[PDB]
Amino acid sequence: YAMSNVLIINAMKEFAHSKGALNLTLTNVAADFLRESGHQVKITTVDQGYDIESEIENYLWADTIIYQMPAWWMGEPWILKKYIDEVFTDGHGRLYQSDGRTRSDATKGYGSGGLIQGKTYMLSVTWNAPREAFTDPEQFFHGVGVDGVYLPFHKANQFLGMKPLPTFMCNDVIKQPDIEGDIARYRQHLAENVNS
Amino acid sequence: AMSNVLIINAMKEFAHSKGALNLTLTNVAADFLRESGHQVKITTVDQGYDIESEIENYLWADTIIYQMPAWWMGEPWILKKYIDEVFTDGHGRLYQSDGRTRSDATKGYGSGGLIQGKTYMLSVTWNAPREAFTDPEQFFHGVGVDGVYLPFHKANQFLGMKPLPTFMCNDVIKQPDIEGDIARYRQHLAENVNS
Ligand SMILES: Cc1cc2nc3c(=O)[nH]c(=O)nc-3n(C[C@H](O)[C@H](O)[C@H](O)COP(=O)(O)OP(=O)(O)OC[C@H]3O[C@@H](n4cnc5c(N)ncnc54)[C@H](O)[C@@H]3O)c2cc1C
Ligand SMILES: Cc1cc2nc3c(=O)[nH]c(=O)nc-3n(C[C@H](O)[C@H](O)[C@H](O)COP(=O)(O)OP(=O)(O)OC[C@H]3O[C@@H](n4cnc5c(N)ncnc54)[C@H](O)[C@@H]3O)c2cc1C
Repeated sequence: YAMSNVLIINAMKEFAHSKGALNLTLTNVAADFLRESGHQVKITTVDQGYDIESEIENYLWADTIIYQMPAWWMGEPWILKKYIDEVFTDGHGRLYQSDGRTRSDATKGYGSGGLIQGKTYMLSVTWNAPREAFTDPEQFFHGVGVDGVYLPFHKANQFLGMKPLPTFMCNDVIKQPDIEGDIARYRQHLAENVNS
Repeated sequence: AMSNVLIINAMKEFAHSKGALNLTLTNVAADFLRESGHQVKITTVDQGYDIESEIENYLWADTIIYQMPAWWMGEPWILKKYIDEVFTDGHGRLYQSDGRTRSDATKGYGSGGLIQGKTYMLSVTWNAPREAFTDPEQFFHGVGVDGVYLPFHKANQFLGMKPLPTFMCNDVIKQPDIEGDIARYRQHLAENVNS
C-alpha cells in the first residue's frame, strides 16, 4: 500500500561541430514535460562529471532511464560509453550478477544474468543523417533501422535485465534544424511511451 | 608489395580485464605480418597518442586492424574516444563530407569518404560464447559478430573503407585457449591480410 521515476542521462558535448544545445534543450523538454505529467525526474549531465556510486543508486531508483544523446560516429559519444563502462561494471552485484550462463551448458543463456528486470530504458538521439539512411535498403544502414544501428547499446542495457521503449530520433539536425517540430514530436513520443 | 598495416591495440587494464590477451594478439599479428613482409605500425590507445600522427598513420596504412576486447557489447570507451578525435580531426583527409554534396539530401549519406581502397579488420575478444551471435534464440538474435559491431563498421565505412572478415575469440575468461587463439589468428591473417 504520481507516475514512474525517470532518470534522464544527458550526453551532450561541445566538440568540433557539435555545440550541445539541441541535446540540452531536449533534456529540459523531457524533464519539464515528465514533471508536469506527475513523474519524479533526476538528470545526469555526463560531460560535467558524475559520482559512479550515485549513478548506480540512480539506476536502482529509476523505473525508466532515458539516454538523450547526439550521434557521434554512428553511436554514443565517447563520454557516454565511458559512463556505462564505469557505471555498469561497478554496478556488478546490484545492476547485474553474471552473464546468465552456466559452465555446465556454456553455449546458452548469455545476457540473462541481470538484476534490474522490470525497468525500461529509451534512446532519444539526434543525427545529421536523414531518416531514410536507416530505412531505405540501398542506403548506408541497409534498412536495419535506428534500433539496428544502436544494437550494441541496446544490448548493454538488456544485459542488466532492462527492456526498451520505442526510440525517439531527430534527423537532419544540422542542415535542417526544426526545434519546434522536434519538441512537438518529442512531447507526443513521451506522452505515448513514457506516460502511463 | 605486402600491405602497410596499422594495428590499433585498444587493450585496457580495468576491473576484470588485464589486457594480456589483446597484447598477445597484437604481438602475434605484428610478428606474423612482419615475417610475411609487411611494414607494421602499432598504436597502443590507452598509453596515449598524437592525433595528427594518427591521421598520418591512417593515410600511410593500407589495412587497419583494431585489436580489442569487448566492453559492454563493443569497443572500450578509450577506442570510441580515439575515433571521435582522430576521425573528426581527419576531416579533409580521411573523409570530406557526409556524401550529400548535391541537391538530393535524402540520399548519399556515408559516401563522402576519402580513403577508399583501404581496408580495416576487427579482431575482438569476448567472454560471450560464439553461439550468442549465431543461434537465433540467443542474445544477438542471429545477427552475427558483424551485426553487433554494425555502428563501428559504419564509422569506418563512412571514411570510404571496406572490411576484411572479422576475427573473434570467445569464452576467453571461463575457457582460455591461448594456443588455439594464436593458431586460428595466424590462419586468419594468412587468409585475409597476406596477399
Ligand atoms: C565528433 C562528431 C561526430 C559526429 N558523428 C555523426 C554521425 O556519425 N552521424 C551523424 O548523423 N551526425 C554526426 N555528427 C553530428 C552530431 O550528431 C550533431 O552535431 C548533434 O546531433 C547536434 O546536437 P547538439 O546537441 O550538439 O546541437 P547543436 O550543435 O548545439 O545544435 C544543432 C542545431 O540546432 C540548433 N538548436 C539547438 N538547440 C536550439 C534551441 N533551443 N533553439 C533553437 N535552435 C536550437 C542550433 O542552432 C543548430 O542549428 C557528429 C558530430 C561530431 C562533433
Ligand atoms: C568493463 C568491462 C566490460 C566488459 N564487457 C563485456 C561484454 O559486454 N561482453 C563480453 O563477452 N565480455 C565483456 N567483458 C570481458 C572482456 O571482453 C574480457 O575481459 C577481455 O576480452 C579479455 O581480454 P584482455 O586482453 O583484457 O585479457 P586478460 O583479462 O588479461 O586475460 C584473459 C585470460 O587470458 C589469459 N591470457 C592472456 N594472454 C595470455 C598469454 N599470452 N598466455 C597465457 N594466458 C594468457 C589470462 O591469463 C586470462 O585467463 C568486459 C570486461 C570489462 C572489464
